[PDB]
Amino acid sequence: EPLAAGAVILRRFAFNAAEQLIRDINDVASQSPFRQMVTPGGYTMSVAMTNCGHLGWTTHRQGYLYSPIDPQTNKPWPAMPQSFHNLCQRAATAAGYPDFQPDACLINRYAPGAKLCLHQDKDEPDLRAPIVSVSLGLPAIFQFGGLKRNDPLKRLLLEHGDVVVWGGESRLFYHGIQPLKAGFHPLTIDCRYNLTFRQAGK
DNA sequence: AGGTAAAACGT
DNA sequence: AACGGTATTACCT
Ligand SMILES: O=C(O)CCC(=O)C(=O)O
Ligand SMILES: [Mn+2]
Repeated sequence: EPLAAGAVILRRFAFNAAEQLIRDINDVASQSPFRQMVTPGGYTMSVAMTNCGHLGWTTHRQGYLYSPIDPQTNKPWPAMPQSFHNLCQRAATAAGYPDFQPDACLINRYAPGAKLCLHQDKDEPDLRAPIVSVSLGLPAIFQFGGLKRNDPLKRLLLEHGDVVVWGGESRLFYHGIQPLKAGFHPLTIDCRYNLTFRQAGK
């Protein structure tokens, strides 16, 4: 059974690339550090975030926004690493989205207890483009639902190297991550990373 | 008129 | 602890 219409999980797809990906996460973060963003309502997110590529996802007083500038450094987000771009292209192709051209990569870091409550990815103007989501390090339970928040959820464990792609009919589906269980991973030690690639501009 | 925050407490 | 209320509103543009 496939994940959903237009959605697939490619288990361990990024396993072989993982060590290089993690080195490049560290390189990106050395320029635009991980930070826990504050919601418009004033709550600090448990996930720590940074971005690379032309556009980075951020919170603002006024809402959510894709911006070419890191508001913490006041400099452009770091360029998207070639390792990221290549892995993304290969995964998108395997998932049936060969033409995907991301201009944005959000890097999520989960410490024990960190979560991402059910939400839609909808700040992108071109919804024809899929989301490509790469898991690294400790395992997490990914929720994948429907167009409505109360639509029944699938819960899938995402392990190191797993890639999830959604788009088309499932592009706007609600999804999230349940509070991260503590553990050990030889490459990330005590955390999970996720890379989410999007076409956020035009 | 439409977009939209909640990507965030009680049972 | 899985499910669902809340935005059933108050602001922007
Ligand atoms: O960490 C994940 O697997 C999901 C991340 C996510 O939903 C997002 O970046 O919008
Ligand atoms: Mn998301």
